[PDB]
Amino acid sequence: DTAALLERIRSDWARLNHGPSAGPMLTLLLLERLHAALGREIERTYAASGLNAAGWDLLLTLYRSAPPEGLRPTELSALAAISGPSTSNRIVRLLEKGLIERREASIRLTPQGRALVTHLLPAHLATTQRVLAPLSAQEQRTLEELAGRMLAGLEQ
Amino acid sequence: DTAALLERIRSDWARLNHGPSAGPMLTLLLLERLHAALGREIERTYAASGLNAAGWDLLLTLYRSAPPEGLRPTELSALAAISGPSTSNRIVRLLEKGLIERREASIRLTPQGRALVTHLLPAHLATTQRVLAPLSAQEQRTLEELAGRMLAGLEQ
Ligand SMILES: [Cl-]
Ligand SMILES: [Cl-]
Repeated sequence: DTAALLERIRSDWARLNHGPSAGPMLTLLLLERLHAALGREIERTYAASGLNAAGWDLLLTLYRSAPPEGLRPTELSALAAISGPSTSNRIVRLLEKGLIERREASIRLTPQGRALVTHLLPAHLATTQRVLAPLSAQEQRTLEELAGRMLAGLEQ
Repeated sequence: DTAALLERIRSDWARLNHGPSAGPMLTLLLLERLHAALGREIERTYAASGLNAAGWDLLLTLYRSAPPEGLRPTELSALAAISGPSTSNRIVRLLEKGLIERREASIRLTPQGRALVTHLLPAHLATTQRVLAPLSAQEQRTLEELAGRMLAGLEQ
């Protein structure tokens, strides 16, 4: 794929405007494609291990944010990046791989669940870094501020 | 949800750093949550009509970018915002609702498929605008530039 047809989409929206900007529609298109792009790149570090995005997200969330006893399914969702129909069965699934366990509830990593994340984490941190490499200091800070500001507007 | 635990996640990553920035990980988290937020807001204009995101995207793509005969399944994906397992059966599904049709192939809207988009479009353009309202000129332009630049880095 390329960004060679961005002007084609822009002019396509102009035709629709008989009687004045396509910025919003193009920005959301780009954000949508960015998400998919980021998705393919991030999964590379955990695909080989048989995990999908939703599974990975839960495990890493436990790894960085779960206290020794674990996180209540509520606070667990509040601390995870992904939330939605994608995580409709992530818990049950992970329990079945013995990567997490219960404590009634309360979820937390099992010795292997943690072993896996420890081994993958270096590769995740790398991809995470690489993926944002094209930008740079302050560019990444501003992106952070805007996404936060936009996201803040919708979280009301 | 709120952005009240962003510092908690940041400090959580710091603990992991025994021996130096969490920006990348927090920026991608924010981008991930932004996508879900945007997803819930955009669907409001088409949910009542029984369409999901993948169905809507195809229809709108045809509406703005399909010439009179239609788009070849290839160029159709190149002009659509969404691409992935979500659109694994969007075509077959839409044919079944009689919103699109064939031309052997080649896809295009049917009289109603177009009627629907015409009726929804005003509401979509509104949400699309609203959702980016919190920012402003140049803020939306810069967001566009960065997402494009990042996205450009991954589309290689
Ligand atoms: Cl679009
Ligand atoms: Cl994370």
